[PDB]
Amino acid sequence: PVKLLASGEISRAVTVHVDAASAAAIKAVEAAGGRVVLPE
RNA sequence: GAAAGCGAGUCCGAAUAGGGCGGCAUUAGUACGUCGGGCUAGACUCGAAACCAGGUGAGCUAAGCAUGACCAGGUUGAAA
Repeated sequence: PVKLLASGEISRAVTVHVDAASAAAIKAVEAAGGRVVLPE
Protein backbone atom coordinates (compact mmCIF):
# COMPACT_ATOMS: atom_id res chain seq x y z
CA PRO A 1 0.00 0.00 0.00
CA VAL A 2 1.28 3.50 1.05
CA LYS A 3 0.87 4.94 4.53
CA LEU A 4 1.39 8.59 5.52
CA LEU A 5 3.02 9.35 8.84
CA ALA A 6 3.85 12.49 10.84
CA SER A 7 7.62 12.89 11.15
CA GLY A 8 8.60 16.05 9.27
CA GLU A 9 7.49 19.46 10.56
CA ILE A 10 7.55 22.93 8.97
CA SER A 11 3.86 23.56 8.13
CA ARG A 12 2.48 24.43 4.66
CA ALA A 13 -0.42 23.68 2.32
CA VAL A 14 -0.14 20.46 0.33
CA THR A 15 -2.69 17.87 -0.73
CA VAL A 16 -1.63 14.22 -0.36
CA HIS A 17 -3.16 11.11 -1.88
CA VAL A 18 -1.61 8.34 0.26
CA ASP A 19 -3.37 4.98 0.27
CA ALA A 20 -3.42 5.25 4.06
CA ALA A 21 -2.50 7.80 6.70
CA SER A 22 -2.46 8.15 10.45
CA ALA A 23 -4.49 10.30 12.80
CA ALA A 24 -2.22 13.29 13.42
CA ALA A 25 -0.97 12.40 9.96
CA ILE A 26 -4.03 13.97 8.41
CA LYS A 27 -4.52 16.21 11.44
CA ALA A 28 -1.37 18.04 10.40
CA VAL A 29 -1.80 18.47 6.65
CA GLU A 30 -5.09 20.28 6.19
CA ALA A 31 -4.23 21.95 9.47
CA ALA A 32 -1.90 24.02 7.25
CA GLY A 33 -3.50 23.53 3.86
CA GLY A 34 -3.90 20.39 1.78
CA ARG A 35 -6.15 17.33 1.62
CA VAL A 36 -5.47 13.75 2.64
CA VAL A 37 -7.17 11.45 0.09
CA LEU A 38 -7.99 7.79 0.90
CA PRO A 39 -9.48 5.28 -1.60
CA GLU A 40 -13.26 4.82 -1.50
C1' G B 1 3.10 -6.39 18.73
C1' A B 2 1.30 -13.34 19.02
C1' A B 3 -1.72 -10.96 15.66
C1' A B 4 -5.83 -7.41 14.13
C1' G B 5 -3.42 -3.48 13.66
C1' C B 6 -1.64 1.16 15.47
C1' G B 7 2.42 4.68 14.24
C1' A B 8 7.60 7.98 16.04
C1' G B 9 5.08 5.49 18.60
C1' U B 10 3.72 0.52 20.22
C1' C B 11 2.77 -3.87 22.75
C1' C B 12 1.44 -5.28 28.91
C1' G B 13 -2.89 -3.07 31.70
C1' A B 14 -9.08 -1.31 32.62
C1' A B 15 -4.04 5.33 32.26
C1' U B 16 0.16 6.41 33.92
C1' A B 17 5.58 1.34 36.46
C1' G B 18 8.11 -0.96 32.65
C1' G B 19 10.06 -3.60 27.70
C1' G B 20 11.28 -2.58 22.60
C1' C B 21 11.81 2.19 19.23
C1' G B 22 12.43 7.06 17.75
C1' G B 23 14.80 12.14 19.65
C1' C B 24 19.25 11.98 22.28
C1' A B 25 25.35 16.46 21.38
C1' U B 26 25.63 13.46 17.10
C1' U B 27 26.29 10.87 13.23
C1' A B 28 23.77 7.68 5.92
C1' G B 29 24.16 4.05 2.81
C1' U B 30 24.92 0.98 -1.03
C1' A B 31 27.33 -1.73 -5.51
C1' C B 32 31.91 -3.92 -7.09
C1' G B 33 36.86 -5.72 -5.60
C1' U B 34 41.07 -8.02 -2.25
C1' C B 35 41.01 -10.06 1.99
C1' G B 36 39.48 -12.37 7.62
C1' G B 37 35.79 -15.74 9.23
C1' G B 38 30.72 -18.34 8.73
C1' C B 39 27.47 -21.67 6.09
C1' U B 40 26.19 -25.68 2.50
C1' A B 41 29.08 -28.98 -0.89
C1' G B 42 34.48 -34.47 -1.12
C1' A B 43 35.97 -29.54 1.99
C1' C B 44 43.36 -29.29 4.81
C1' U B 45 45.65 -34.89 2.68
C1' C B 46 45.97 -39.87 3.33
C1' G B 47 43.53 -44.63 6.25
C1' A B 48 38.72 -48.32 8.35
C1' A B 49 36.50 -52.77 10.15
C1' A B 50 31.49 -52.32 7.75
C1' C B 51 26.56 -51.38 4.81
C1' C B 52 23.96 -51.34 -0.04
C1' A B 53 23.30 -52.43 -5.52
C1' G B 54 24.20 -55.25 -10.00
C1' G B 55 26.88 -58.97 -11.75
C1' U B 56 31.37 -63.08 -11.92
C1' G B 57 32.48 -67.85 -9.93
C1' A B 58 31.19 -75.49 -7.96
C1' G B 59 37.32 -75.58 -13.97
C1' C B 60 39.68 -75.50 -5.88
C1' U B 61 36.48 -77.31 -2.27
C1' A B 62 31.27 -79.32 0.04
C1' A B 63 27.52 -82.35 -1.93
C1' G B 64 23.68 -84.47 -5.99
C1' C B 65 22.69 -86.72 -10.65
C1' A B 66 23.92 -89.86 -15.37
C1' U B 67 27.61 -92.92 -17.36
C1' G B 68 32.44 -95.58 -16.98
C1' A B 69 36.96 -97.37 -14.42
C1' C B 70 40.02 -99.78 -10.14
C1' C B 71 41.17 -102.97 -5.60
C1' A B 72 48.79 -107.97 -6.00
C1' G B 73 48.82 -111.57 -2.99
C1' G B 74 47.92 -114.15 1.27
C1' U B 75 44.42 -115.40 5.94
C1' U B 76 39.98 -116.89 8.16
C1' G B 77 36.08 -119.85 7.30
C1' A B 78 29.28 -118.12 8.33
C1' A B 79 24.48 -120.14 6.40
C1' A B 80 23.13 -123.89 3.59
